[PDB]
Amino acid sequence: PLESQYQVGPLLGSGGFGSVYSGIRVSDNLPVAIKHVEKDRISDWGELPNGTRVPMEVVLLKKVSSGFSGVIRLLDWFERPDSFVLILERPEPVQDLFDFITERGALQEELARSFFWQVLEAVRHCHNCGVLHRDIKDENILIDLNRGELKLIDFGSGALLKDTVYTDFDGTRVYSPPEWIRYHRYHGRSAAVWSLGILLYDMVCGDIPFEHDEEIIGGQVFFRQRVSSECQHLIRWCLALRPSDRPTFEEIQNHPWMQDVLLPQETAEIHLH
Amino acid sequence: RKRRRHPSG
Ligand SMILES: O=c1[nH]c2ccccc2nc1/C=C\c1cccs1
Repeated sequence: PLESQYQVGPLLGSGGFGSVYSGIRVSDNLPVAIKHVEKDRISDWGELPNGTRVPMEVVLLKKVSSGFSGVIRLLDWFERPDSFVLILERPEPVQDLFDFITERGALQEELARSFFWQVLEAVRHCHNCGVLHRDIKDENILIDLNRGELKLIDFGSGALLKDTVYTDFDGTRVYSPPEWIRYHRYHGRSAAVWSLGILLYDMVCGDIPFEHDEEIIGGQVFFRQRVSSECQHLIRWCLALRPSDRPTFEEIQNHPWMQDVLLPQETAEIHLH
Repeated sequence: RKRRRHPSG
C-alpha cells in the first residue's frame, strides 16, 4: 500500500504530466518523486508481461529503467480507483534545465557540449530499449547539480519506437519538426534529432529559435548570441528541413564540435559547484 | 524578450 511506504512532501509541479510530489521512502529514507496521473487523462494504454493494463508511460519507463542511465528511473507504481501513482528517483539537489538556462542565460559551449552529450547518450539508451520520448526539451531534463549528471523525465508523450510513420503527436509543438507541422507525419529518429537541434540552440543562445509554425517550416536559423562556426553547423544540420538530411545520433556524436567532452564530475566542479 | 515554457501532453 502506497500510503504506508512513502512519506509525502511538497508539490513539485503539476501540468499535462499529472501532479508530482516530493517524497521519501520510509523503508530507507530514500528520496523519491511521487507522480499521480488521472486515469481519465491517459491517452495511450499498454500492457505489461503480466497482462495488466497500465498507462503507456509505465510501459516505457519500465523498458528504460533497467541499469544505470541518464533517465529518471521508475522504482515502483500503484493503481488507485481513479489514477496511477508512479514512484520515481529523486536526485538532490536538482534543477531542471529550463530554469537553469533562464537563470544563467546562454551557456558556455563547453557546458552546452557536456549537457548535450549526456542528453544524446540518454536518448540513445531510450532508443536502444525500444522507447521514443517524443518530448525532448529543456523542461524535461533534470540536472543533478552535485554530480553533474542530466536525467530525462516525463515520458507521458512517448511511444514504442518503430520504423514506420507516426501520425499522432502530443509533445511540445515548438520542438516538433516541420514535417509534423506541414503533414502531421514524422519518423521517430529524425524527429528526435530535430528536437535535439532545438535543444542545442536553446543551450547556446539562451532560448529556443522558433515560436511560430511559420518559423519552424521556414528553415532559417538566426543566431542571437555569439556561437562558434562548428556549433552553428551542427545545429543547422539537426534542423535540416528534409528529415533524411538530418544527422544520425552517430554523426552528431562524431561531429567536430562534440569532441573532448567533459566528464560529469568535471562538469559539476567547473560549472555547477 | 520573453522566454516561456510551452505545455505538452
Ligand atoms: O517525472 C517527473 N516529472 C516532473 C514534473 C514536474 C515537476 C517535477 C517532476 N519530477 C519528475 C521526476 C523526478 C524528480 C527527481 C528530482 C526532482 S523531480
